[PDB]
Amino acid sequence: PGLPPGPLENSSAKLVNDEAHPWKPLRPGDIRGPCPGLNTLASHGYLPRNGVATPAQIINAVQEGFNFDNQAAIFATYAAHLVDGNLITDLLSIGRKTRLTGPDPPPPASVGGLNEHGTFEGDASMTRGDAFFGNNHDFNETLFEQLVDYSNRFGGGKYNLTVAGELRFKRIQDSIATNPNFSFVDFRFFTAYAETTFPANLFVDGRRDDGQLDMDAARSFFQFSRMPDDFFRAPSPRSVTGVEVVVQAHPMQPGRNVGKINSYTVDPTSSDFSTPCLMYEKFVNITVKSLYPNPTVQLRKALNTNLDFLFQGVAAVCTQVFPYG
Ligand code: HEM
Ligand SMILES: *[C@@H]1O[C@H](CO)[C@@H](O)[C@H](O)[C@H]1NC(C)=O
Ligand SMILES: *[C@@H]1O[C@H](CO)[C@@H](O)[C@H](O)[C@H]1NC(C)=O
Ligand SMILES: *[C@@H]1O[C@H](CO)[C@@H](O)[C@H](O)[C@H]1NC(C)=O
Ligand SMILES: [Mg+2]
Repeated sequence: PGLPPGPLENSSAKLVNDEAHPWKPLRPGDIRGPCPGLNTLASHGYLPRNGVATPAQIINAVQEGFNFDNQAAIFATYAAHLVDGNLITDLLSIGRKTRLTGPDPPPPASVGGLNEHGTFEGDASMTRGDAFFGNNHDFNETLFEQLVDYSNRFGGGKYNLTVAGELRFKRIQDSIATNPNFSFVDFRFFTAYAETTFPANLFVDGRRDDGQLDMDAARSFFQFSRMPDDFFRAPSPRSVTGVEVVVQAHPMQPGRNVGKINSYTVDPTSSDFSTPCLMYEKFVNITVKSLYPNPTVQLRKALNTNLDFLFQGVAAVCTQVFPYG
């Protein structure tokens, strides 16, 4: 494993849809997944265009192409790699499971790519459906039209944090009413709120950086993995700034439906925004450990290295935990 890249030496706004990074359509076999950010980076060649990359490639791409901040890039990338990537080959698919990540570790590890439900990906996504409905990764036109509708009703036609606050809650209520397996606890509880800020913070041209995303740009990223022509990245590093506005609109407790629709039951063992270090500890002690309960020597070494890297991204002042000693 390579060391996590450091922050950008020069984090100014600049043209990122440039001659060295043209958009190209998918070739047969090219993988795209539930993340429009990574999808766009792959479709512009900031990441390998086949959608399989190393963690260091992913961190460099999100920083260079979008100005995602270093700590957020490290946390998200190593969390995804630990639960969805191949720790021996250092490869992660940004979408479906593929033999391109190499020989698989033993069960119960899945190495299922970012499409794997319940590890990183989860319910109440904005433009992707819940896994229970058949497809947790492809762009959904009905769901995007609802994002456009909420942008028209709360953002004057643009997506901003006010729209994020309303749409986030709508998608939660929709999942409670229709997905008997809806889960909204721990890691997904955090990412569901965080990801609603990214279109306002990172898909808005950095020469404006006004938090107002137009629907042409929104469709370009969410559906076609394509930067607008002449797109300038954000003018400074960021990730979740403004997530407080989304939470404040409709504060929620972590929980899940319990096998039936309209059965949302709070989980008092879940972490929440008052316990960010618990989210990290449960991710390592329960999610990662459940995939790798008794690893052999080479896997244990790779796990420990990637867990050290994950810890570098932990933003709360937290204590590191060591599931393999
Ligand atoms: C740094 C590494 C990253 C990783 C590992 C990652 C991974 C993911 C995954 C697995 C999802 C699916 C969560 C869900 O079920 O909705 C997701 C969603 C999302 N990501 Fe990323 N991502 C990263 C960076 C970024 C960046 C840099 C951007 C923007 C420039 C971005 C924008 C988004 C958005 C907007 C969503 C929500 C999609 C939706 O709900 O319709 N991500 N990401
Ligand atoms: C998209 O989402 C809508 C609304 O949840 C759902 O009815 C539909 O089956 C999904 N799939 C496609 C391919 O549109
Ligand atoms: C979103 O846009 C609406 C309409 O322009 C505005 O009232 C609201 O303050 C905006 N929210 C932001 C910028 O967070
Ligand atoms: C995680 O495991 C460590 C021991 O490795 C323990 O000290 C810590 O309390 C655990 N955290 C949880 C279960 O949240
Ligand atoms: Mg999802």
